[PDB]
Amino acid sequence: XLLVTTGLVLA
Amino acid sequence: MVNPTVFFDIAVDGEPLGRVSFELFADKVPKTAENFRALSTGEKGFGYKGSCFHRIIPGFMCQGGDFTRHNGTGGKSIYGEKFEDENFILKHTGPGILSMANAGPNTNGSQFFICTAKTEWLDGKHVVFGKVKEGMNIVEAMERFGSRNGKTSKKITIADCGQLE
Repeated sequence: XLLVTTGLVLA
Repeated sequence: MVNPTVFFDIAVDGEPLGRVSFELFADKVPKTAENFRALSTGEKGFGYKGSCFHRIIPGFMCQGGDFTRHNGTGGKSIYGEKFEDENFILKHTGPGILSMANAGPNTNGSQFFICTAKTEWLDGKHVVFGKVKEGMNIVEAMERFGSRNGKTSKKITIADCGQLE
C-alpha cells in the first residue's frame, strides 16, 4: 500500500 | 519566537539540482522540530549532510534521513535511538508537508518524508512538523526519479544542509 515505515515496508 | 528555517541542497548523481527550504513548526512540535533542525546542521556530530532519499513514490512522497544504514532501516534522533510521538495536531493536508517516518507508535528516529499529495490516511499515525517554504519545484523534479515500488533511478542526495533562520 502507501505507508512510510522504517525497516519493514508494507503493501 | 520564530520558527526555524532549514535548507537542503539536493544533488542527482552528484549534479546539484537546487535548494529546498523548510519551515519547522517549533511552536507546535518543539521536540520534533528541534530534532530535525539539529540533524540538518550536524551540530551533534552526525546528521543529514551526505545522506540520500532512498524511497520515492510519484504522487505520494519522498523519504530520506537514514544516515546510518542508508536503506530505510537506520537513523537515530538527537535524543537517543528513538523518541515518542509528540502530538498529532497537524495533518497531512497537501503537497509540501514534512512528516516523520516510523515503525509504529513512539518510534521516531531521523527518517522523514515530504508529501507531494494530501495523504490523510497517515493522520494520527505520523507526526507532521514542518513544510516546504521554497523550492517545491525541486521536490517535483526529485519525484521524476522515483517509481511505483519506491526505487530511485538516480542517486538523490542531500549535498549540503543547514539552518537559515
